[PDB]
Amino acid sequence: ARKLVIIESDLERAEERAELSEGKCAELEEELKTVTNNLKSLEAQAEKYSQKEDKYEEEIKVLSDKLK
Amino acid sequence: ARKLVIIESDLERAEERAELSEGKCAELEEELKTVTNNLKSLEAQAEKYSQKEDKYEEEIKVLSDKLK
Amino acid sequence: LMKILTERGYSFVTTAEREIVRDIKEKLCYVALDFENEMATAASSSSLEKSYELPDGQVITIGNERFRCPETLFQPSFIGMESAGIHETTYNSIMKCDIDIRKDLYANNVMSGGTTMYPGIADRMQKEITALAPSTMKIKIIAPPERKYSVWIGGSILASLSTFQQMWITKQEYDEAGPSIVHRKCF
Amino acid sequence: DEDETTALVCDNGSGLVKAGFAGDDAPRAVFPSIVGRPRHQGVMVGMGQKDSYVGDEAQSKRGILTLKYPIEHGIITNWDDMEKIWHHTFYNELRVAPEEHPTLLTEAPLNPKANREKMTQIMFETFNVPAMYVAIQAVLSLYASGRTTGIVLDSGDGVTHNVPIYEGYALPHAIMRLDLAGRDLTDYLMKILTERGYSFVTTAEREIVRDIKEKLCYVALDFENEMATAASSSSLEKSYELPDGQVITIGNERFRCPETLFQPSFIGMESAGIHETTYNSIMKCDIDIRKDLYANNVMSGGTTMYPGIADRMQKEITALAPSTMKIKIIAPPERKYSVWIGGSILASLSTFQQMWITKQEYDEAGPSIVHRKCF
Amino acid sequence: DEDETTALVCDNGSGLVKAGFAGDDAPRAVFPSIVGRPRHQGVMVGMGQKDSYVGDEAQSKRGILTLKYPIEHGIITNWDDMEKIWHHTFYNELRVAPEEHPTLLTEAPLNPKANREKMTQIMFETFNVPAMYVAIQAVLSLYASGRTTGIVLDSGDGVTHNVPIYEGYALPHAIMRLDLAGRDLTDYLMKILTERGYSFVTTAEREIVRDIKEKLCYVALDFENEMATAASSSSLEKSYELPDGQVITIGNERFRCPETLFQPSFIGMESAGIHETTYNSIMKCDIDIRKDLYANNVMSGGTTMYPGIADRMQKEITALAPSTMKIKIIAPPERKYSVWIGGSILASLSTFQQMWITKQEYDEAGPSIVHRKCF
Ligand SMILES: Nc1ncnc2c1ncn2[C@@H]1O[C@H](COP(=O)(O)OP(=O)(O)O)[C@@H](O)[C@H]1O
Ligand SMILES: Nc1ncnc2c1ncn2[C@@H]1O[C@H](COP(=O)(O)OP(=O)(O)O)[C@@H](O)[C@H]1O
Ligand SMILES: [Ca+2]
Ligand SMILES: [Ca+2]
Repeated sequence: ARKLVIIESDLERAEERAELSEGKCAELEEELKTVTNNLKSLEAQAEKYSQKEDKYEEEIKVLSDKLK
Repeated sequence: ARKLVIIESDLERAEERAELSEGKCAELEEELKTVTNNLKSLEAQAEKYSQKEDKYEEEIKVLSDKLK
Repeated sequence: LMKILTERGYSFVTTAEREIVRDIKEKLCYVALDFENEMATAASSSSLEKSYELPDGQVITIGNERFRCPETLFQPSFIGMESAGIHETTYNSIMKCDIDIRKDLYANNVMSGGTTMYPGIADRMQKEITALAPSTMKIKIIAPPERKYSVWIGGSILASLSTFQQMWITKQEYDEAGPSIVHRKCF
Repeated sequence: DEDETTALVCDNGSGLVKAGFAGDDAPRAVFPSIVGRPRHQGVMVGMGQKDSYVGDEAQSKRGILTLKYPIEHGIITNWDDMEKIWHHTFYNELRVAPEEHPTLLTEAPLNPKANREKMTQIMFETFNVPAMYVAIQAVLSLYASGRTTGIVLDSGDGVTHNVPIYEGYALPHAIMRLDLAGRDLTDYLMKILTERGYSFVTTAEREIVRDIKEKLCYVALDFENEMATAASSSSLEKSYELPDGQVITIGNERFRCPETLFQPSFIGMESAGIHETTYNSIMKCDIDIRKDLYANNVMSGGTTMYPGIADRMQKEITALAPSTMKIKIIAPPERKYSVWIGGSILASLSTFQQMWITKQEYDEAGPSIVHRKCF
Repeated sequence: DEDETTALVCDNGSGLVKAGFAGDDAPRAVFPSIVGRPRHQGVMVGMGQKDSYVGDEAQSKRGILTLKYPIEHGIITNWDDMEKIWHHTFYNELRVAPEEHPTLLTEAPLNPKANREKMTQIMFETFNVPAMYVAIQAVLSLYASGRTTGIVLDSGDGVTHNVPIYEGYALPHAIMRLDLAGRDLTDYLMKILTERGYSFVTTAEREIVRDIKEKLCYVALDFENEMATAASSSSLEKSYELPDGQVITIGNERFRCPETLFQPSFIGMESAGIHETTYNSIMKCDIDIRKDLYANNVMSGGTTMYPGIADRMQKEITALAPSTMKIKIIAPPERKYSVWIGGSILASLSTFQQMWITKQEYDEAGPSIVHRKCF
């Protein structure tokens, strides 16, 4: 009867840490998808900013020549 | 005595589900650590690129005036 | 107990039998995880009442009596004391120390004593602490399955140490510094 | 190692103790120059506390420690504690005996004369050093970056130094010293933090202020235009989960404190900004020697790592400076270790022999040997 | 009263709510800033308890009350209970409608920004205040004592503030804030009292600790010389019959606790003593401005009423301070109401018009009107 309590109590500990872990893991998994999307989005913008400032580099150069 | 056998059948189920979750949870956390590292990295570059174009446009504006 | 026992045609009056209250207490009485959800469960006469034949001969079907009294532990408001719960006082002691010294304290919590033997004593702490405590690192409480004799196991330690010589009081030391020898060397 | 014999490189400041083995390009074991005791009385028995808690062991656990820093930019509050800082350097991390390999330390420009003789006393008489020199902070980095003609402004947490070294050191003054860096920014935060229900009270957690600072805090390009932007809660506040557990949405807090750098008027000092003092040093030199100084500006130190540090200089300088030639500032993307890269240089030079102090040289010219040969 | 119209003076802290009528020199109805409910459930029917028990009515009967203080030095644990503290102030004791007379409150130096806007919300939107200002604690007392050139250290039970105000406020920092006063001394006693078979457990009786404290407890001039004196049972123990009936022979208990004031190391805080922080603020100002600061020192607050408070300062200061000119500390024999006497000043000034906030001014500049005009 006592041994039953020991194992039954472990079941409560196991069930508790299981639902808690899965609950946060699911929340984390969903969050990663949002962060990953933000990464892809920001990376895309950075690419547009990089190619733009580079276009100004060749633009400011040719203008400097015409000015000279 | 019979209940002592049944109680054990439910224990192993919660333990595995907790371990399986912990395995992926740790992987997601590690992945997040890598993504967030590049996130702020790209953000820093994006801010830098934004600073460059601002200075370029400012200089180009001056070059145009001197050209005229 | 004897106070609240009066409502159930029971009353351990004198001190002699009062001592027995403790005996039965440490073999069945447990702590409620949440009094609210266990209030409706009272209707279900299954997890509450349990036949306990008093050695002499007088059955006591303790059920709601089990998790009503221990509630006083976390709620000292049931006996006219403003003393905050054992999880509030914990904050009071932590907030005094440095800021960069909490992350390691939560990692390991030493809960000892025979009072930490009842069912539902450690799991409850991990529910109330996390609330008014930092939520980022992992929190684990170390409650030795037999944490009552923790003091004695530690007593065996200091009892075999020689460095302990620079702590105890020698016969002559008392006569050389009067009766205040205790609070003159120790602290 | 069947190559040579007796060689090593070192460098200390108000942040990290940069050091390594013989003939290295980069440091090997950097650690915070901290040291404290126990405000907690360290379980007195779970060891006779002592060892103030210096090194990684100290930086790991801050709570027990009352981090009391010894060398605040120039002034050494106490030398007795310095004894067991170098006892941790050569013996624990470096794993070499100081009674064998030379040592190349750094010199805080214009350091009290009495200090030099005191240091030498700790090495020669106690740690027995038959060869060592204490080079002058900035000049070292010059030869590393590959510049012979530029103006150096090397500073991190210690003291700000405007060293116009492009063809000669030790000559007209044209140099400045300003106790306004690192720890100044580390202590000022807790003050202004009070208005946001935050307060890093003691010194132990004060050290963390610097940790978070170097990962987000930036400098405002123009405070006026960014004042109205405050309404737009997007570029300001950012969720920073404190390791323990207490979010801090730093936003306007990021570009408010750094403003003190260019405006020392926020801490009761008439000291002019780092771009004014630059003029003060340039106006002293000849007239026909400025056009080349503006062409290249050596901005070094960990203080020159924050966002918006170089671009701001090119805005304020051009104003009160000649406007004809092109102006470019050379700020090495990693300009903190510029001193160490330069340390590796002088560490492998043989001409350096006519600089350091030999064991016997000290006894032949008394304690004044330092200021009798060096300068 | 056929004189003027709409005028009043007020002041609150962590001890008493100092307030009076229009154009007064001294307060009229001071009362403890307390407030609690019923740990006894107040005969639930011998009234629907409610009214937490604030004011003289509360201080009279402590037993039934669970005195839970709202504003602990800076932080307000809860604003909801503050609602029915001011509802007791203007209406019961002052006997005047807040929708008529202005109000002059005090400002805890460096108070959270979010708090100012919250307070204004309670007055303007609810209690309808067409004119009011919240002056800054210390600066007020300066004009009362008749000093224009001194350093003020005003503090009682709230928070310690070193305000070097002798020719300008709001400038370099040179100010400090320390949560170590009043309630800190009120809570620390019960701890050490345990060793003498005494223990003021709950908060209700904790308040009494302060009552007896301010009638006997004194500060030790030198703990070393008074340690041997302990043998002489004459200057230590003194029969104090507790009103109820329980003698307490306080002796060494008197000068043990106050020692924490000068030694904050007894409660785990690296905060330096009030005489060290004084240096910290003086060393920031110019060099040729100290000789006049030492000449006169404004020590105010009820904390500066205990025996042996001024003489001790003249012992520790002279040590780490310039020793040439004369040094004198001005501690008004009744320096607690220094803030109120100064409150009466600003309350009768018309220049004060260019400080307070008018009804319309709030709607014309939103809730930020406070930090847009004031500072
Ligand atoms: N990338 C970085 N960004 C911001 N701060 C940095 C960076 N790298 C180093 N630091 C900081 O610079 C300081 C060390 O700079 P350093 O020039 O070596 O100082 P010192 O010479 O006064 O010892 C430390 O406070 C460190 O945290
Ligand atoms: N003569 C006195 N001796 C000792 N304590 C006093 C004396 N007069 C007032 N006090 C105490 O000083 C405190 C009020 O000081 P005060 O400076 O007004 O505080 P606060 O500004 O924090 O409200 C109260 O605790 C009061 O009992
Ligand atoms: Ca340095
Ligand atoms: Ca106050």
